[PDB]
Amino acid sequence: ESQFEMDI
Amino acid sequence: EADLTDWNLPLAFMKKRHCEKIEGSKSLAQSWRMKDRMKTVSVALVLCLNVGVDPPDVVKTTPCARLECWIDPLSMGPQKALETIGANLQKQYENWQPRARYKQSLDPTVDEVKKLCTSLRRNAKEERVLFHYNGHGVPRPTVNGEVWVFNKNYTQYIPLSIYDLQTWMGSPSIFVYDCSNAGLIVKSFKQFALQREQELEVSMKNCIQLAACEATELLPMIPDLPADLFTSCLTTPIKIALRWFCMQKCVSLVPGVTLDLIEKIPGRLNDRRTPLGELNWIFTAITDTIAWNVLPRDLFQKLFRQDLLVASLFRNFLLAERIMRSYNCTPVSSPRLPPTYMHAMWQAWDLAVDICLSQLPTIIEEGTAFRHSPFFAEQLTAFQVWLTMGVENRNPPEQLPIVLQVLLSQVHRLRALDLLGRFLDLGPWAVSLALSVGIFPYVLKLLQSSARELRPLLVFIWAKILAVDSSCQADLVKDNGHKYFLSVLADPYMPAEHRTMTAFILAVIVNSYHTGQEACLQGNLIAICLEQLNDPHPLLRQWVAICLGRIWQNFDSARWCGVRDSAHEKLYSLLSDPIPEVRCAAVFALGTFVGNSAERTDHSTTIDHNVAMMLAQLVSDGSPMVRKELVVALSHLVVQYESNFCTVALQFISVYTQIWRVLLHLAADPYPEVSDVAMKVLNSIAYKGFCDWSARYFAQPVMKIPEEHDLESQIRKEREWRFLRNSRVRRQAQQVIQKGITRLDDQIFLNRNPGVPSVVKFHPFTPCIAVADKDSICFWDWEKGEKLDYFHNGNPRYTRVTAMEYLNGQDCSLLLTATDDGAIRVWKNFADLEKNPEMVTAWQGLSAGMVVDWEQETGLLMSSGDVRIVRIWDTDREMKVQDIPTGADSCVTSLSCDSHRSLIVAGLGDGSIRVYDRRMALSECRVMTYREHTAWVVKASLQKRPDGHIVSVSVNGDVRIFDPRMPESVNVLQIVKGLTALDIHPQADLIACGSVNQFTAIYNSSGELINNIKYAISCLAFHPHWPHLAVGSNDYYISVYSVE
Repeated sequence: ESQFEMDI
Repeated sequence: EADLTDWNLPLAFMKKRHCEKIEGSKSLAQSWRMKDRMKTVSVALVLCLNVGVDPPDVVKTTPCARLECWIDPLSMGPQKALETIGANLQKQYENWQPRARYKQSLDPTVDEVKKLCTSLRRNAKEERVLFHYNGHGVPRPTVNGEVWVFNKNYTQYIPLSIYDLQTWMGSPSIFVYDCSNAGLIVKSFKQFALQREQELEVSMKNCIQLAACEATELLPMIPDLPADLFTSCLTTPIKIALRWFCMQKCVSLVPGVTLDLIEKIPGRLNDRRTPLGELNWIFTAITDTIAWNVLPRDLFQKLFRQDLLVASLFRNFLLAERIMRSYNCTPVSSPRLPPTYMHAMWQAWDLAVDICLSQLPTIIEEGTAFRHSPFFAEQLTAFQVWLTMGVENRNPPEQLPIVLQVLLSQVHRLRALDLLGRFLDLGPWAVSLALSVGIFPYVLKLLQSSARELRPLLVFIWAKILAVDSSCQADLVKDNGHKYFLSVLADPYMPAEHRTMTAFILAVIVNSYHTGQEACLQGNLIAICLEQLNDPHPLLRQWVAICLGRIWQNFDSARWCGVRDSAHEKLYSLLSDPIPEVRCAAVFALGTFVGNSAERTDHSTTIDHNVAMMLAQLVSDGSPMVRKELVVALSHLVVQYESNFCTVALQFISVYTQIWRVLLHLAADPYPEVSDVAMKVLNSIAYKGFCDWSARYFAQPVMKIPEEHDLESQIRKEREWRFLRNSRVRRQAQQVIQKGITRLDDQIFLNRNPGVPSVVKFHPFTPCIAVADKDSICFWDWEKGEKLDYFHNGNPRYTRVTAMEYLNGQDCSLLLTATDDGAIRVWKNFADLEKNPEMVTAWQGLSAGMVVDWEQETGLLMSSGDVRIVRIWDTDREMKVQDIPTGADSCVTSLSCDSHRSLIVAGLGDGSIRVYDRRMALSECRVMTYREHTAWVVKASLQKRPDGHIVSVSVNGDVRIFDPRMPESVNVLQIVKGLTALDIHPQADLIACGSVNQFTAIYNSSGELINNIKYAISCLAFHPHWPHLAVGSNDYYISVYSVE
């Protein structure tokens, strides 16, 4: 999905 | 003084600068919705690393540095080395797209390549294919792409064809060439594509190419670099970047750090808390910032957002360009980009690298903890500095791509979100930039985090995004974001500002998407809104009512839930709210509720009729906004009522007849916009908005301090100067009175007027004469005689002007005109009719004609006439205040307000003199009457003396002064005869005396007679504060007299 990983 | 002169009084119509500002918005720049999501599916690795064989054009050997994929083939032999290198190449590509389909050939000839390309095309016919050609073991390319592939016998060079290769891979594709004269291949590729297109007139636009260097130059033979330098730069951005740093720096500034330590730096590339992790994060942020700030948006979106692999390859390409430039090589790409090696941001990279590496020795030697750099903190600081004063006419901030990166972690997230919010608070253009970089898909993920402290920030950001871009394709209602906001609304401890923004967001997504219609019921949003209808804040009342109105549109489930809970029972209570905006919201929600609930009718017809009558009461409101909404709401109810009006309209041409009377009254009411709409409704029956005004609020800055507090603004200095000017003119008037009043035999003005000058008024300070006849008002320059433009009142034929007054001294100096038919109209620029009359309002009173006296110290409008009572309206709320009963059996000729004693002063047509005390219970405000007269009483008023004595004149001419506390008079003067009212100006001690003859029998306040003064009289008047008379005559002229 997102181009970059998110530390949700 | 200058301020208090007018700013101790209400400015009743300041709201009229905003009430009519109903507007939409401009279209949005297209587009952040990157719907084109084509992806790479398979990768072909074609190697020609013929270990042990040197083409005849090779120059050898000492500095050859034959290091490929960090492998030295001589230590393993001709077969082990090839497989090992291929394995490493695979690993290098998997780091960027682990899901890619792997395909590899080692020294393929002709059919091997054709079969490979065909198989890959079959695997995915519409998606992209990456073709990577090494060529290190191949002679320099020719114009055809000839290659040394063979059955282990170098004498079989096999000429190839770029054209044929294009034919095999006709899909969108990406090519990578590590050839020495790589540019030659790109040129041939383009020429062949053109040839094919020309043949097709009897792929160019879909291919992307990366060539190691230009057609006229060779790759460097440097003993310390890997042979596959271009591949290394594209696939392993670090490693060589640090090796180059150590070698390129002329004088190292970090003693003790060399390659022996660089190759020992711990950590995974993706482990954000390690040296390499942080370096990769900084590298990505810098290369994205450069791309953002160099390329046009048309290329940026295509290359750095559409595909993960394309963006990664171009991101690394910029590094390859920077490094290879130093060795007299120029990487070539198609599409061609502007040069970037010159950009200032590269200096920041070197600094960050230097800082990191100074810690490396001790960490290895002693084990000291690794400290993080301040890079992102400083970038955020610079952004914050820019925010100090941002305007549209400036270059956008260069650091938005950095903020985007900061939002991905959990260290500075709160600061980045705060700064983003502050940025978005600027006008809509600020939001568009934020949309163009891709905040949207990330804030959607943050919306579902477990944090609670982020609530006010995400709410603010989404309120602004939806306020500007309501077209978002239901993303908040397809996912669970709507649940978040429902919980946010539910929280009873959240400040009203955020509850208001949350209510706005919910109203928007409910009306905008048509899928949130069920979700808002699943969460019992109706119950929450009903509970919140009693919130004291005006905006929560408005937005909650709007949410309820928007819910009750076409829902079957919340048709029933609506009727079931008697929601309307609470909404009508908002019709009592002092603020007309809340009443409008309530009328909207209530009318919508009934208009849609009536689709069933059934027992709810009981409700249908009751609401129709509750709305009928609102015909007395007076507000044009509420009134217009009443007409629209009634039309919405009419849609359902027509099923029975088909047999009732014939009577017009028993709730139906009441509705008819309400609509007819509303049509009659003097607001042509309203009259027009009401007539359209009445005609439609016989033959067979607010929400946007409120919504636009959130798109404005709210963190800005308004100009009213700018003590240096021109508007304040100018207004204060003008205020002092007006005060000084008043002082001049006072001085001319104080010097002594003499016979008024001097002259100021004489001009012929249209019509009969029956009402003559003057502005308190401005020398402008305002004179009305039956139908129209003319204006003159009080000193020069210059004729000013006139303004027809616009009132119905056969009406008559009865009274005129000015409402304020300096800023809200509006002209108010009353007529026999009850119309009350207000205009702002009698002062400047030459450019803009600027009408203010058009009220109608009295449910003798009409006589008015507005109380400037209270903001109240008092009126009497053909109603036998006194009516009070609050002109600061647009609401009826009270009906004051009386025992009189006749109408009056007066009225006068005494704002210091709360006294209503009248003479009555029945011959008595009656006054009222506003503080008495509204059964009869009986204080007096005086009973020393039997003939009609003409205009009467109180004296300047503190006692409050009243001057009263009979139609028989008797002039008598009465005691404010007794039914008996103080004295009898008989100043004039016969039926002449005495217009008195206490400041000037002047008494006017009109008659049928062409003169005025002027007297002093002492009663002494001055010989008749000439410059049937139509009107007597005085200019306020000046000892100057004005008289209108039935010979179509007016004149002004002055102290000699």
